[PDB]
Amino acid sequence: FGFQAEISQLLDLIINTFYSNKEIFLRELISNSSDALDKIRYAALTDPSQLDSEKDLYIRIIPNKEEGTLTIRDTGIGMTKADLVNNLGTIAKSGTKAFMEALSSGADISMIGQFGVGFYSSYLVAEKVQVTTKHNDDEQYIWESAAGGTFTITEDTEGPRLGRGTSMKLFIKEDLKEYLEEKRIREIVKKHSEFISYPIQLVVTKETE
Ligand SMILES: COc1cccc(-c2cc(Nc3cc(O)cc(O)c3C(=O)N3Cc4ccccc4C3)n(C)n2)c1
Ligand SMILES: [Cl-]
Repeated sequence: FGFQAEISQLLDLIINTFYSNKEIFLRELISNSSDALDKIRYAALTDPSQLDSEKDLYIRIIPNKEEGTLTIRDTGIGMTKADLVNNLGTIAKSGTKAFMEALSSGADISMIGQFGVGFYSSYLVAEKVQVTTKHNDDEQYIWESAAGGTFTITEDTEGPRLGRGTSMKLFIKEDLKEYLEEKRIREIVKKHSEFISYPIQLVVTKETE
């Protein structure tokens, strides 16, 4: 069995209980994006053609107040279906074990990505996440995540093409729409992501009124 319903319920409950500073979700997403960007930058050293699917390496944040969503897209190396399968099965089970053993030992759990389950820190602010990903060696896939969900990985033949990389669309919880506001987003990136050595872009939209 996969146990994704059980694992996502547990992590949703544990993460929201013990991390009262919800804004670190954006630190974990940018840090995962940065890691994936390092991977394609390195692969392109020996094979320049790896960048033919997308020449620019960046992270872009796209709020949408009408949809209630925050989207973080990068042009990193992306994930094959094998990669996403490995994350949903092997990594989720093992990292959950390490995460809550560190919880239970009173260890310092502030850097949650350390345990490989940094993805689920999205649950601090989001009630569901849609993962789109494209790796040079596979097709574009989409997978939906929610606390208790058992959605299947599906070939994305309807969404916009990524070229290469990963796009995380977070459906923001009702009482937390503050994380869709420009000034709040910019504050959070400045505070938690000074170390990042790729461009971080934010899409702002003119208001009417
Ligand atoms: C552990 O349970 C789960 C359950 C479901 C998904 C994941 C999961 C999915 C990723 N992946 C990415 C997340 C992002 O927010 C942004 C990204 O760009 C990626 C990505 O595509 N990466 C490829 C790659 C290659 C080398 C090193 C790092 C990375 C990250 N993570 C880091 N966790 C984990
Ligand atoms: Cl908007």
